[PDB]
Amino acid sequence: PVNNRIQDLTERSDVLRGYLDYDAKKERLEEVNAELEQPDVWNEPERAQALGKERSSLEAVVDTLDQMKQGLEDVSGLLELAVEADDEETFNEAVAELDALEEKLAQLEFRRMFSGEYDSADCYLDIQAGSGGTEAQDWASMLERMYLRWAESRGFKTEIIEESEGEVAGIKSVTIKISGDYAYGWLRTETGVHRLVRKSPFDSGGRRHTSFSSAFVYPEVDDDIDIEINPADLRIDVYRTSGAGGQHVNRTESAVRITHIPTGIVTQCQNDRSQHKNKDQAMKQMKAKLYELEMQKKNAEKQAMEDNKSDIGWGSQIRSYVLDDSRIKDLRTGVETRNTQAVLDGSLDQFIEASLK
Amino acid sequence: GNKIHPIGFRLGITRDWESRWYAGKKQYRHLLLEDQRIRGLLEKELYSAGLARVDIERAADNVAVTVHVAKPGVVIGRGGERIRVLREELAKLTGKNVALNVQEVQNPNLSAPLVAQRVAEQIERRFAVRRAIKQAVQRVMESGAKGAKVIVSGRIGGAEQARTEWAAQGRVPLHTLRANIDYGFALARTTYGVLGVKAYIFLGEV
Amino acid sequence: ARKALIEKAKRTPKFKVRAYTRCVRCGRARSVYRFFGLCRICLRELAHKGQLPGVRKASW
RNA sequence: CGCGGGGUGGAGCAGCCUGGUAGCUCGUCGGGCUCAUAACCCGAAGGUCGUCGGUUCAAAUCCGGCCCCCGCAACCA
RNA sequence: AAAUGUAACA
RNA sequence: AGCGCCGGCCAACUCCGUGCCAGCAGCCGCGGUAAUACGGAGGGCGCGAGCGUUACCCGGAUUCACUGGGCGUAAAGGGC
RNA sequence: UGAAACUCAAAGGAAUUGACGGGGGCCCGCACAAGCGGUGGAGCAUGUGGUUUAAUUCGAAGCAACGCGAAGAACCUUACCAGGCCUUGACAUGCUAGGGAACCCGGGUGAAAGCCUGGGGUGCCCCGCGAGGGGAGCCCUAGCACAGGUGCUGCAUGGCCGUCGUCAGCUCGUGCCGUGAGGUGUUGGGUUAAGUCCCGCAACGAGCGCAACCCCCGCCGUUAGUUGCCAGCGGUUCGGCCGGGCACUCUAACGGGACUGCCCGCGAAAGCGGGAGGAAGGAGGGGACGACGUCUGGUCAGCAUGGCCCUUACGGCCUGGGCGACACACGUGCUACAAUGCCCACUACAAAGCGAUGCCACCCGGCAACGGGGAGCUAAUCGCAAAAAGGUGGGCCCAGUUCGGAUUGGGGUCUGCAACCCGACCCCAUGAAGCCGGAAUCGCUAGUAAUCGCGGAUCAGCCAUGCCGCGGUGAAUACG
Ligand SMILES: [Mg+2]
Ligand SMILES: [Mg+2]
Ligand SMILES: [Mg+2]
Ligand SMILES: [Mg+2]
Ligand SMILES: [Mg+2]
Ligand SMILES: [Mg+2]
Ligand SMILES: [Mg+2]
Ligand SMILES: [Mg+2]
Ligand SMILES: [Mg+2]
Ligand SMILES: [Mg+2]
Ligand SMILES: [Mg+2]
Ligand SMILES: [Mg+2]
Ligand SMILES: [Mg+2]
Ligand SMILES: [Mg+2]
Ligand SMILES: [Mg+2]
Ligand SMILES: [Mg+2]
Ligand SMILES: [Mg+2]
Ligand SMILES: [Mg+2]
Ligand SMILES: [Mg+2]
Ligand SMILES: [Mg+2]
Ligand SMILES: [Mg+2]
Ligand SMILES: [Mg+2]
Ligand SMILES: [Mg+2]
Ligand SMILES: [Mg+2]
Ligand SMILES: [Mg+2]
Ligand SMILES: [Mg+2]
Ligand SMILES: [Mg+2]
Ligand SMILES: [Mg+2]
Ligand SMILES: [Mg+2]
Ligand SMILES: [Mg+2]
Ligand SMILES: [Mg+2]
Ligand SMILES: [Mg+2]
Ligand SMILES: [Mg+2]
Ligand SMILES: [Mg+2]
Ligand SMILES: [Mg+2]
Ligand SMILES: [Mg+2]
Ligand SMILES: [Mg+2]
Ligand SMILES: [Mg+2]
Ligand SMILES: [Mg+2]
Ligand SMILES: [Mg+2]
Ligand SMILES: [Mg+2]
Ligand SMILES: [Mg+2]
Ligand SMILES: [Mg+2]
Ligand SMILES: [Mg+2]
Ligand SMILES: [Mg+2]
Ligand SMILES: [Mg+2]
Ligand SMILES: [Mg+2]
Ligand SMILES: [Mg+2]
Ligand SMILES: [Mg+2]
Ligand SMILES: [Mg+2]
Ligand SMILES: [Mg+2]
Ligand SMILES: [Mg+2]
Ligand SMILES: [Mg+2]
Ligand SMILES: [Mg+2]
Ligand SMILES: [Mg+2]
Ligand SMILES: [Mg+2]
Ligand SMILES: [Mg+2]
Ligand SMILES: [Mg+2]
Ligand SMILES: [Mg+2]
Ligand SMILES: [Mg+2]
Ligand SMILES: [Mg+2]
Ligand SMILES: [Mg+2]
Ligand SMILES: [Mg+2]
Ligand SMILES: [Mg+2]
Ligand SMILES: [Mg+2]
Ligand SMILES: [Mg+2]
Ligand SMILES: [Mg+2]
Ligand SMILES: [Mg+2]
Ligand SMILES: [Mg+2]
Ligand SMILES: [Mg+2]
Ligand SMILES: [Mg+2]
Ligand SMILES: [Mg+2]
Ligand SMILES: [Mg+2]
Ligand SMILES: [Mg+2]
Ligand SMILES: [Mg+2]
Ligand SMILES: [Mg+2]
Ligand SMILES: [Mg+2]
Ligand SMILES: [Mg+2]
Ligand SMILES: [Mg+2]
Ligand SMILES: [Mg+2]
Ligand SMILES: [Mg+2]
Ligand SMILES: [Mg+2]
Ligand SMILES: [Mg+2]
Ligand SMILES: [Mg+2]
Ligand SMILES: [Mg+2]
Ligand SMILES: [Mg+2]
Ligand SMILES: [Mg+2]
Ligand SMILES: [Mg+2]
Ligand SMILES: [Zn+2]
Repeated sequence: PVNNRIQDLTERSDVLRGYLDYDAKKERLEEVNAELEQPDVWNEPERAQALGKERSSLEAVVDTLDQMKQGLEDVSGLLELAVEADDEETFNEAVAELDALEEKLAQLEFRRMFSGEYDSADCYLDIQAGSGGTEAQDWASMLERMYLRWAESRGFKTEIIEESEGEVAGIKSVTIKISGDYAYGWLRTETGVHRLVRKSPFDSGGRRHTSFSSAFVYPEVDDDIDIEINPADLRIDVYRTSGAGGQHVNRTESAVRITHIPTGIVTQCQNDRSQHKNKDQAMKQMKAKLYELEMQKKNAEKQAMEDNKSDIGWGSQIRSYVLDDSRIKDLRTGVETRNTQAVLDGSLDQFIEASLK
Repeated sequence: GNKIHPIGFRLGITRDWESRWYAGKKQYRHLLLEDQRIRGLLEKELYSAGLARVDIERAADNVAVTVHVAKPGVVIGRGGERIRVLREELAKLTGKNVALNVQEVQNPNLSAPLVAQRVAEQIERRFAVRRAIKQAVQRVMESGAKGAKVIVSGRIGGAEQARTEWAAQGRVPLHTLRANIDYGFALARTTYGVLGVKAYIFLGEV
Repeated sequence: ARKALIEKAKRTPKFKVRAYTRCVRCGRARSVYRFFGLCRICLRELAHKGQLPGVRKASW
């Protein structure tokens, strides 16, 4: 039963050679070993440091794949060197071997997921209906069920934050917290518009219809916009008010103006008579105005997302659920599972694992 | 999908069984199976002859098979060549005294199974199905029949949308018990699919 | 899984319980009558042809 | 800083003053009607009473301190 | 006295 | 010896690839796993040192009607 | 007075056929109403949605999916899952080469499959007193074609079925009307269960439907008399048992019988109302039978089939598990909540079916399930077999009970290689909900509903309270 598990360590390791490109990185590795090889290469060591750190960046690829074809091959000869001599220690000592290379290959599979800043934060899934309407709101509810059963069959927590059910039948939108480990790595390769070509049940004479719904996926940040006001950067002017007051207002510097230096935000207050009532008030107004800019930043980045976020429309898609000839196709890598109502059960691993290249 | 089979609806009134014998509880499944294999072998071999009905009789360890056909010579052979060969293959299968007769079909164009098989052959030959159906009905009516109806169902002409196409002439009273209506079915295999051919001939009411 | 099943049903088993009837005509394991060896469908089908001796449509 | 009014299910409000008992409407959930949805009909679930402490036998309720909310006032030079 | 049913009819 | 075309108009049909994608398109319309309509091929049709495309003019357009049109309800009787 | 940009491949007039209308007229169907019994509440059985799972295979989706395919899932079935295995292979047609054919019998390993292996004699037409030489009977081994797939598409199909709907309809030929789609006929008046029939009519005919021909039941006859029957006469062991007989009942083949045929009345007719005769009256009751077509209805998983896909595996064998899960939700049913009832004892009256490793009389052991004996019956003979409600007696006394029989403990029986998951039955003990059910909703017009039991298919056994049949008792109501 053991040589079936070498059969698989050679399977994930070959298309691991595909996106890593041993063929395109055994090449680049050589003229960095050539540039750094002539004695003048520590001439502007910025040039040098990037390449010696590159060199193991490519020798964790080239030479790690070089210990997978030699290593597995000295595993499969030692486990036949234990069957035909009845030597059971040559087969515990060629299995302690298969537990070591099952990690150098596990480590090399975290070039799929260890490359995305924060691919570990408890991410959120933002599903939306789309073209079509009732049909697509049905398909939207189908697709939340799909990712819920997915997340349960993967150790995530199925945590639903916000729903809104559609008025005919189904869901217009949903947001789930996929509270789990490394959750963003898996579900970010699920971002896209899921077309569902399908056969439709809401159309009277039973016509074949297309309806789309999207899945957008993001991680979790600090979401704290409470910047502290530090006196290193506030310049506070004091001067006289401009209206009524008497020998006062004239003869007293009651008005204050606080200007945040790096921003250029200015603020005044003249409302009361004490400069400290006014210095108080202008500190408030100055707090709130930098609370409104840091607001304007965040919304600005959000609108940058929204306007760069597809449209859930015709020809904007990634999948077929042609349930009238039983396929589900991911036009992007692209695979073709034929066991359709097994995908809705949560076999997304298929597409995901191959889509992380 | 509704109409009753027009022969099984007249068994013992206007039309008679094709396997006429008695058998007990312990035996009648085995004799039935042997009958159906007799019909398989003959029904493959005697197709070119023009096979219409296959009657079967059974007494005790002997069995008489009566083959109705439009071309008797294609069954008999040259002085009995094929006719003897049949008895050897036959009593090889039966394992018992297998008497094989042959009879006329006086008018093959009043034989509904024959008309059906002929149309099925025509439509396997890429012929025009509508034209062919009208012709078959005309041949049956010219041969003296009191009525005729022919139906063809499937991807007619290769079309992707399946269709049913039929023609009739005279009287075909499928609700009348005493009305004698021969019925036949023929299966046509094309490159694009199967078509079904049904032929009803109303010979006369009894 | 079927021609292997119409075939396994023929061979005598290791235990006489494992024996079932299959329809000798279409291979159906369901609604097989012992006295014809046929399933209900083939029973109706041959009966309509008249190739079942004595069998007829029953009406009362 | 002042005066006095509030915080009670998912939402909006009632309950305090004369303490023991938290109610109404909408919503939510299960069932019905309908081909289906809405509407309607039947049944159900649902509240640390902002917090700390504590009046009393006993606090949503009474009395202090803090925390957010609302209104008013902040004048004469 | 009582609302509505989109989007791919051979 | 090349160029256009081969769904109808409009002369010239099959195989494969694709699978509302890639693309075609003068009009009507083609393409959602058996596409004579997309792309290639075989074959075919039409011209030939040319063949197609774009632009523009007349024609078809009696669709500004002199030849040679209309106005109850199609556009069209003015309120008298 | 009066544009343009931009945009569309139409916007339009009239007329035709449908469909629809909270338009009308005239009709019909347990459609409503009139009734009677239920469902929805309870406990349980069963199917389904979900959820769970390694898998809880797959299909069915308003009526017309949901005790549906499933007329028998412990293994088998089985198509799913896990694990152990096989590679022209569980199976077809081949061609080639090695062994011996063929068939039976064991040994090892193993959960089994499988892998390993030790046994033993091949007819033929043949040179055969001789080694020896085959051919092809069939198997084995190695190949190459091929097999195999319940993998997809019922929106590529055949076949078969569901449905509107047993509704009264849908058409064609020729002629006539219209430029034409099309109309006419088929509409109209009357009538019928009916496009049934009558009358009228630019229509006159014809076909598919309706009806009839077919089956069961109701009366009677003829022919038959055992294994069925017994009116009368003999015996009568005390039982149609015997003689005897076929009358009667019956059984099962063939006929008769009802046609609005006959009288009254209304009618132009067709028919309708009433009466007699008759077992039966106006289709006598029930059945079989389902028009052109519709639902891109259902079934590629019964079968067949086009194409697409799998080929040491999307094929095949096996062992085990799952299809039987359970916070929930719906459909179909079973048993009930009691006195028109429950229990005990005794005692009557069916029909249709089934039955030779089958149905089992009778006897004995056991409280029993059952077991051990053992006769009969290829079954109008013998057996399943007792029908149950009912009847006659006795107990219960209105209570969660002598109602109800769920759940659980314990002890057994039988089938089966094997009842853990996951069988049915018996016995002791336990003895739940349920006091007649919200909104809502189903069936049935007469031997019907209600209620009572009996049989069968499937089937080793059975999760059947399901299905298909059979008879017993036997209502209420229909103004409209
Ligand atoms: Mg001023
Ligand atoms: Mg001053
Ligand atoms: Mg001052
Ligand atoms: Mg499913
Ligand atoms: Mg398989
Ligand atoms: Mg098959
Ligand atoms: Mg069995
Ligand atoms: Mg069976
Ligand atoms: Mg003042
Ligand atoms: Mg050209
Ligand atoms: Mg075309
Ligand atoms: Mg041209
Ligand atoms: Mg042409
Ligand atoms: Mg593409
Ligand atoms: Mg082109
Ligand atoms: Mg297609
Ligand atoms: Mg193609
Ligand atoms: Mg081809
Ligand atoms: Mg073209
Ligand atoms: Mg092309
Ligand atoms: Mg020239
Ligand atoms: Mg030019
Ligand atoms: Mg022009
Ligand atoms: Mg002009
Ligand atoms: Mg003019
Ligand atoms: Mg004009
Ligand atoms: Mg107008
Ligand atoms: Mg106008
Ligand atoms: Mg005027
Ligand atoms: Mg004007
Ligand atoms: Mg109009
Ligand atoms: Mg009209
Ligand atoms: Mg109406
Ligand atoms: Mg009703
Ligand atoms: Mg009612
Ligand atoms: Mg009622
Ligand atoms: Mg109820
Ligand atoms: Mg219930
Ligand atoms: Mg639920
Ligand atoms: Mg399913
Ligand atoms: Mg299912
Ligand atoms: Mg139903
Ligand atoms: Mg069953
Ligand atoms: Mg079991
Ligand atoms: Mg199984
Ligand atoms: Mg198995
Ligand atoms: Mg279909
Ligand atoms: Mg389907
Ligand atoms: Mg079909
Ligand atoms: Mg006109
Ligand atoms: Mg004319
Ligand atoms: Mg006409
Ligand atoms: Mg005409
Ligand atoms: Mg008509
Ligand atoms: Mg008409
Ligand atoms: Mg009339
Ligand atoms: Mg009728
Ligand atoms: Mg008529
Ligand atoms: Mg007339
Ligand atoms: Mg009839
Ligand atoms: Mg009788
Ligand atoms: Mg007599
Ligand atoms: Mg009458
Ligand atoms: Mg369909
Ligand atoms: Mg098939
Ligand atoms: Mg197929
Ligand atoms: Mg299928
Ligand atoms: Mg198994
Ligand atoms: Mg099992
Ligand atoms: Mg099941
Ligand atoms: Mg279970
Ligand atoms: Mg419920
Ligand atoms: Mg129920
Ligand atoms: Mg039940
Ligand atoms: Mg009941
Ligand atoms: Mg109790
Ligand atoms: Mg009790
Ligand atoms: Mg209680
Ligand atoms: Mg009581
Ligand atoms: Mg009730
Ligand atoms: Mg009751
Ligand atoms: Mg109600
Ligand atoms: Mg009725
Ligand atoms: Mg009862
Ligand atoms: Mg029973
Ligand atoms: Mg039985
Ligand atoms: Mg049984
Ligand atoms: Mg059970
Ligand atoms: Zn069958």
